[PDB]
Amino acid sequence: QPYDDSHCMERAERLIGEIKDMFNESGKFCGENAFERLVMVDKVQRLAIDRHFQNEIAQALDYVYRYWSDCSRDLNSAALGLRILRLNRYPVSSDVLRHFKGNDGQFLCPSAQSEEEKIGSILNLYRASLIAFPEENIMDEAKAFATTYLNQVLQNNNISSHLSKEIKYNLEYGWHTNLPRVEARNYMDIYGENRSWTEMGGNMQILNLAKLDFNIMQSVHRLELESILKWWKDSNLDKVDFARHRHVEYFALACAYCIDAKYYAYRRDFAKLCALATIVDDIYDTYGTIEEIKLFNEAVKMWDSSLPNSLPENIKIAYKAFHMAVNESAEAAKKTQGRDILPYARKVWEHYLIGLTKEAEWLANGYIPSLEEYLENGAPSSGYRVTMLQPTLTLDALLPDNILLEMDYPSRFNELLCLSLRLKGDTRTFKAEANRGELVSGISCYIKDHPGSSEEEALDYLKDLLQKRLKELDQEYLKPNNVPAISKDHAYNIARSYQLLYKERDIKDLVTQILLEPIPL
Repeated sequence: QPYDDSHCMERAERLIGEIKDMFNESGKFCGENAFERLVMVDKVQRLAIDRHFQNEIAQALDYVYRYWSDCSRDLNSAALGLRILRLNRYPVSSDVLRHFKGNDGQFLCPSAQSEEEKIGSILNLYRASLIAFPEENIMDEAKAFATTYLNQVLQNNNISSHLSKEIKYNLEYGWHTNLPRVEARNYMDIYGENRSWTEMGGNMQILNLAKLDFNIMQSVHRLELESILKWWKDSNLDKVDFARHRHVEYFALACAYCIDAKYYAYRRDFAKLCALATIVDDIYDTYGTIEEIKLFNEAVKMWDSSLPNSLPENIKIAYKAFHMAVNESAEAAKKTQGRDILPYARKVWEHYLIGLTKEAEWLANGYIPSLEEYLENGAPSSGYRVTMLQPTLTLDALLPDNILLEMDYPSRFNELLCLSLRLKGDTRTFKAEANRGELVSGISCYIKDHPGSSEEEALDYLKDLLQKRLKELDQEYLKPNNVPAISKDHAYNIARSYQLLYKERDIKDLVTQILLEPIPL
């Protein structure tokens, strides 16, 4: 070969083998070691190295599932198993937690447990409650109780430094405003600074593989970021007065869950298509008059390679970049998907523009829709779907058209994915431009439906509706069907990356963590 494997990577591949032997020495140990096999899954999953151990993990989780009563003996293993089995699509019930709710809605830990072990149990209780399905009250009560308990634990400063870093990370990021490698980065420090944890047999090999894998794959992403920066110069987008370097942020977002080197097209196309979606949303919402938005829709209906030369320089080259990007994305998708997907692709992009046009009509005509109408059109106008479809199609997973309908529009899955983007955006208290100063908005449509409602009552409703819709989204996402799980996982992690992105808008910190700063070894 012209390039031999780096020494970091050889070390990592060795550790992968030693850790597989750890799974298989766990499975070869007879007797219900169910909790010991679940704890190993936990470690490799929090550290976002689970892709190297998918067989070992499925075996261990099948064991954990088969002896699920033997493994819910106390609050901590009940919660730890509830979260991991549910996220890995096993059909477990949150009922197992009602067994630990006594009077006044406290949750009980084994009394033989030390104060750090009780916080361990309440931490897993907190983390389990975050993946709630609709109409599971115990999740709401578990979250309520564990938030209070963990906050009081911090207000007492009689806590080790690593346990405190774990409580604050878990309370700050939760689940929906979070991604796999963001958790991994935090747990590398949380585990690493725990002497008793790093001394347990095999734990230092897991932490070391985690650090090696973060760094090895970060240098691939960083090599790939160079093609994105080249495209931004070549596409001439760097001349568009109304486009930020958001393309690096989006690339970083994709890298925090789409990790493998083979998936370079997913990360690139997510970065490009999501940057161009923003630029389009700016052409339609602010710049561009009614005339030019019409010619844009026209060019996209016909799929012209360019615009009419008489149009502004800003928009004419925004269009050309868009046209080239959608084409190249569709091409890579043809490579894996085994079929021509540019027809399908283009129709997705028209539905996005249809949605953006409708909102500019509303603004043009002084029209204030109802919330039901606003959220119905606000799904395609959120832009969610155009940033997810084409990149997901470039993944090695085959999605025939009659499978794609279960994941894309018009499925309940895509609708809830779009709604999360839309509602999170419409509940933002700290967007610089502010939403109080726009005619059509989730806030002002709730107030047309409820005359006399303040902007406060409205915002509370939309925040709580976002919570209801995310529980439906989690249930839909984790519901068995014919879609390959890796496709659903990427679509779902696009939605989380927007929740995260809005939370951090500190966004320079995210890109640095994921892309530019390696973790000390």
